[PDB]
Amino acid sequence: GSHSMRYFFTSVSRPGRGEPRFIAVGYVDDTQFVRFDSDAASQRMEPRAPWIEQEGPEYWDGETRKVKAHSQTHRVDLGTLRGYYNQSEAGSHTVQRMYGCDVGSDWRFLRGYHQYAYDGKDYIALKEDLRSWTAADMAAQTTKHKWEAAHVAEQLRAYLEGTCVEWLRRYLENGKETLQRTDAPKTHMTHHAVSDHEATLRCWALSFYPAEITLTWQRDGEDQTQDTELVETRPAGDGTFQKWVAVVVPSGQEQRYTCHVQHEGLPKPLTLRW
Amino acid sequence: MIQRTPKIQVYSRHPAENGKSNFLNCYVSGFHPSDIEVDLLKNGERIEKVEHSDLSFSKDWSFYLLYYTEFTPTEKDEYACRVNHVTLSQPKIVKWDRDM
Amino acid sequence: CINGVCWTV
Repeated sequence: GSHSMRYFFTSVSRPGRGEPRFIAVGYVDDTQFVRFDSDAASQRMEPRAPWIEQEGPEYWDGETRKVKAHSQTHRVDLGTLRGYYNQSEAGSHTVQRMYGCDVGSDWRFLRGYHQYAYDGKDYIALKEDLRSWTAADMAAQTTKHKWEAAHVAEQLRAYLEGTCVEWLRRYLENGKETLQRTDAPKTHMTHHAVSDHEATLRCWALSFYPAEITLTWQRDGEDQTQDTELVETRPAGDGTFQKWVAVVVPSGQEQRYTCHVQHEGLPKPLTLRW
Repeated sequence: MIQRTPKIQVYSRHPAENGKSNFLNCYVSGFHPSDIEVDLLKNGERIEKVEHSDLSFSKDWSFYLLYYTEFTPTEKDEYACRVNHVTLSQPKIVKWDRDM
Repeated sequence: CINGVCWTV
């Protein structure tokens, strides 16, 4: 199956004293593997998965140097953006940046991403070709001109098609015991009566990895979306994921309804019945 | 300033069984800005030893966090999550329902 | 492995 490496960066300004709160996290697929938190004592990029602890002190020195540089870029950006948008020094503002690479089942480059938001709104993003920019407004268009003149897209494309995919492959190999293992959903159904004529069936998927999954209901073999509720996939906290989908049915007609589960860890989709 | 209110789910890490050590989770997602207050409650009272994940965000820029604490379920104890955010005029309480 | 430059807006 496909894989990805992504880095997420958030800076939140602190009006009145000092630099922004900066938090960086890195993921391989749905697995967090590194973090940096400016409020933490170490001031180092820190490991969050056992397989990254294989990397030597040179790796940690490098990631720490680079992530501190990212924090300084965001500090400057918060000031620049306050100027572009004619905002006061009174309020807290947020910058978010995400970038990374997707590879296919053959671990070859599929797509790269580099996008930026100010106060939760799209600001500027690299297009799919990795050669030009989508700027949402005139402030971002000023950034686009600056980044065009400085050949930023070229630098990012080299990183995304090169370093990003090379280190993703390295991590996939080093962390193979977990990163290349799929955990199929563990499924069951629960039943509740709300009244003498209405029941709820809830189809559960637990303990799965990666997070991507599809859960659907059928009635007499036909897709059923009405009277259903599908919750957001949620982290268990042990590295796996959970999800459920429910349907409301006439009491006594439970037999008509079937839940269908698709996941990379299941060779064939699975069916459950009450 | 965009403001997005948090979605909330409260649940256990592992299948809940009385007398068996576990973790109680409160997952908050879909929110902006990032400042948020999350407490886990036992019988209405704030639990002191609560940890949380590193702040991250979805494709649409909204933030998510997992708050969690070690607990051993019993028949009688009631658990809940209490969340406040700039988008909420009063704190929102979501009860843990193990029979879901 | 993170990018070695971070570009200001």
